[PDB]
Amino acid sequence: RDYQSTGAVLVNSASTKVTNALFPQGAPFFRFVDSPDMAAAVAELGINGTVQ
Amino acid sequence: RLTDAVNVTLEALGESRIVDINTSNPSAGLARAALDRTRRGVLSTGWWFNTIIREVTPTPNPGQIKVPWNQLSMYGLDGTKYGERDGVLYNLVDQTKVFSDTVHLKVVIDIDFEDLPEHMAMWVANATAAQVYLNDLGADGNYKSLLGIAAEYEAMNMREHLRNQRYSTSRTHAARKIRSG
Repeated sequence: RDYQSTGAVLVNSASTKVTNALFPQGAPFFRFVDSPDMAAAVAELGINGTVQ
Repeated sequence: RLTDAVNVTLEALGESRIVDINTSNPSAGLARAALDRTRRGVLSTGWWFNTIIREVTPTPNPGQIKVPWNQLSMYGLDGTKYGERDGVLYNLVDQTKVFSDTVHLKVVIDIDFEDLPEHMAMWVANATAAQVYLNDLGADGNYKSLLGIAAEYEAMNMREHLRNQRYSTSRTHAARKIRSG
């Protein structure tokens, strides 16, 4: 182990922050765009309700 | 080399130096006696050339432990005071000459004047010359200059001793280094 432990804390904090930013909790990380092709394909999925 | 130091002492007195070994009319014997006394006194303290008796287990029948003949000072590695009596190990605090267990002791030996490092030899020679000059010709500026030269040679000897024994910080920092790994 190196003579200083600052780098470990910095890397741990950066990892936590980056992972939280990339994968937010309670919010999906990707959005389907509104396209007729997606609208035609989402219907044949067994999910009730409107297209949105 | 011994004749060289005797000639150093003779030069300090202003007399003509000799070549033949210990076959001179003038009182150069005082130089030899002072040289021997100064060498023993200086080597009495532990230097980088001193031996160690790691373990000497005594035979139960005699009970006594032999020590080197040319020893000058002895220090027990453990917490025991040691000394010489009739050429064998002696217990100062117990006033006894017999031992039943092993002894780990550090012993300082004496070195002949032709078998010691150059700096220490020069220091001994200059100290002997200064002492002889103080005894014979008085205490003048020459004595002070000789004392300064001896001090310089002693400093060089200390430099050599510190070079041979690397006295870095490796006693409590070992724990920190072990913790780091």
